[PDB]
Amino acid sequence: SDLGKKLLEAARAGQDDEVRILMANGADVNANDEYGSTPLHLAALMGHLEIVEVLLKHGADVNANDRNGHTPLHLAAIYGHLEIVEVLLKNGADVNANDLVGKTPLHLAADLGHLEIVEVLLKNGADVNAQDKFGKTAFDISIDNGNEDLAEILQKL
Ligand SMILES: [Ca+2]
Ligand SMILES: [Cl-]
Repeated sequence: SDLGKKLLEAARAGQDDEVRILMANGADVNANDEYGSTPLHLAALMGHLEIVEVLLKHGADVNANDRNGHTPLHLAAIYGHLEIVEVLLKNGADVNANDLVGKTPLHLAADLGHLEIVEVLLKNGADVNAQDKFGKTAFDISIDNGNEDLAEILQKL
């Protein structure tokens, strides 16, 4: 029986009770699939807050990269999952972690246009002037997208 594969599936699917049994049987909370996703990645992707919390207190790696370079915080940003963002920041996430195109969670939340997450990231240490691999800051992204409310927030001194 491959406990890690079952744990990945249970974390994605919101199966809290099965997550607990699998950990009780020794499942590796840092198991990964062929794309480098861990249970924390998938639980974050699906907005399963309680599973994220359980994985974190079991010691799951908070800043592990999947095959795109994304940490769980990148995924919480990209899709705009506010409560996930907040709990990862309280539990050791690297707010300025870069993916394979040089983007931080701030770049991803800015491209999404999620104002509240952008400000949570900034006020929890995001580098407002971080540049991705093609030289863009979050402000440049907001300009490119025409999101003037976001551009205002990003340029606030
Ligand atoms: Ca602060
Ligand atoms: Cl249980």
